[PDB]
Amino acid sequence: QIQLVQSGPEVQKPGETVRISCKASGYTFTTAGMQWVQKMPGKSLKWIGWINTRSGVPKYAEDFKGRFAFSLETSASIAYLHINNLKNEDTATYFCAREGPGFVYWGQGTLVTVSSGSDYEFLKSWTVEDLQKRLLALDPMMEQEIEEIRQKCQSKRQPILDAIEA
Amino acid sequence: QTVVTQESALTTSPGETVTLTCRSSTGAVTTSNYANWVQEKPDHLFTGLIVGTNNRVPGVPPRFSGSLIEDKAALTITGAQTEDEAIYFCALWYSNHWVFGGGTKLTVLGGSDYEFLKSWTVEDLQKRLLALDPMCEQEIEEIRQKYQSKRQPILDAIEA
Amino acid sequence: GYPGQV
Repeated sequence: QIQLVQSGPEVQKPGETVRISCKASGYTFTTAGMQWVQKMPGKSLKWIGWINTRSGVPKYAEDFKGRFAFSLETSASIAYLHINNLKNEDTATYFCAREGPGFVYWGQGTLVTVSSGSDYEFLKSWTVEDLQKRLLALDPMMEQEIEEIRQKCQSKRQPILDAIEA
Repeated sequence: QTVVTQESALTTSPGETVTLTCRSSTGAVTTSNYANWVQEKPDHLFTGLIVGTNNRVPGVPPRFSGSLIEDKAALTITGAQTEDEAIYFCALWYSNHWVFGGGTKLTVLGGSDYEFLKSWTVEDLQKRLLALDPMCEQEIEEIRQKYQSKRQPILDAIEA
Repeated sequence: GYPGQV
């Protein structure tokens, strides 16, 4: 059983750096290349490049070369994607996928969210009381979204139980 | 400039054959484009189906097959199942880079009542049941990170 | 052929 397991969702500010991990198992790591793929929300997939896991040499797509870089920790069967100087448009789900030719086995995806730099530049002038009100008003919205996921989950679970028990 | 084009959406019925196609802006798709087909299901769960035009990835059901038909790459699902409802992407190799198509949303009619599950084996139902909780936890953790991102500039303003 | 590592 071949599995690629990526690090969990990550949040960073514009201008910061993120590292996405991809741990491979079930095959000899250095015998197949590792691709990296970007999927910005609601948009299609873009190939970032590959890394040859035997030679350690990367090959980049022209639009990603520069701020996107690949490295390895071969002894651990890990491939890394490094994104530096993060920009708003980098918010996306990133995937590793093993060769090949192309994209045979896929990691689960890592959602990288780049926070709003512009918001700090108007909020910096607010009082702590108005900032705290803003901060706390996000919590009911988050709690409502989570409660909705839990309900949809229950609605997917029940027909499976019904089928097991039929 | 190089564009890979797929049908945006199509619908079949369970048990029928359906074909999805993948067109290149450079002309005919050939074996030199090493056409791939991959499937996306919630929550951003990608499976590889076909690589190198017609090579089915181990463990994919044999009802999935890849070919070239006229000047396009094609994925044929011979006997589509209700759980094949998903988004299918093709990718083509153009000398020095991969380009993905925009994806085809395949609808398979009839599963809203979940009656199809009553025909499955116990082992396959148990596997589907056990996969649900981790998928739901992943979705919740992504909500939590969406809100950590929204909180970040506020916290920075508090901490300035 | 395909130049990736397969």
